[PDB]
Amino acid sequence: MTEYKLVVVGAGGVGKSALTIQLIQNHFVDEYDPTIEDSYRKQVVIDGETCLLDILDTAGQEEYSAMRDQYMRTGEGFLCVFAINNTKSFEDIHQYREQIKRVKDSDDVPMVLVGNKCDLAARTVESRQAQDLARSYGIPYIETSAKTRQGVEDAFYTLVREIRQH
Ligand SMILES: Nc1nc2c(ncn2[C@@H]2O[C@H](COP(=O)(O)OP(=O)(O)NP(=O)(O)O)[C@@H](O)[C@H]2O)c(=O)[nH]1
Ligand SMILES: [Mg+2]
Repeated sequence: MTEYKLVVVGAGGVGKSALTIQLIQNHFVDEYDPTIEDSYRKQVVIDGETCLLDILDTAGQEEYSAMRDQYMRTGEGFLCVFAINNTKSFEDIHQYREQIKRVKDSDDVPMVLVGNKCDLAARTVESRQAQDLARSYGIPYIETSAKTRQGVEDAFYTLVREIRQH
């Protein structure tokens, strides 16, 4: 069957693993469990198409940047995750996108911009600022909450559709 190699990237603690575990295991993980590098593989039916979602969950730790070129190189599509209550994570989005472009030798790469932790009332990044950034990249912007599940499937499934149209 068709396989989609998805790679979740973003600064430490923005909820990359929480979003990936919500989608696969239907549970909100609220534990301190920094990620090194993990892979999830699950059969799903998306728009009637049988396909394998192969999702690599990456570390936000910079200690692993050699490990980064490698997985970014094999990825078909990317979820760039920042948190709506961490302005630095939003700023560090540029760095991840510009690394992806250089590892993929392409101006355009299937990608979705994800503003996570939207269940929290203490917001420091305005949805409009993120939307404007996404618009300049030419990619869609989706706000998610791993804790309530808002926009989770949407984020992942959309990315798959952007891969389909590439
Ligand atoms: N309120 C709220 N907390 C969230 C949300 N997503 C993740 N968190 C919390 O944020 C913390 C970090 O989540 P985690 O998924 O481990 O982040 P990560 O990006 O995978 N970290 P790392 O880069 O180290 O692997 C956890 O305490 C988790 O419960 C969310 O949507 N809402
Ligand atoms: Mg993690």
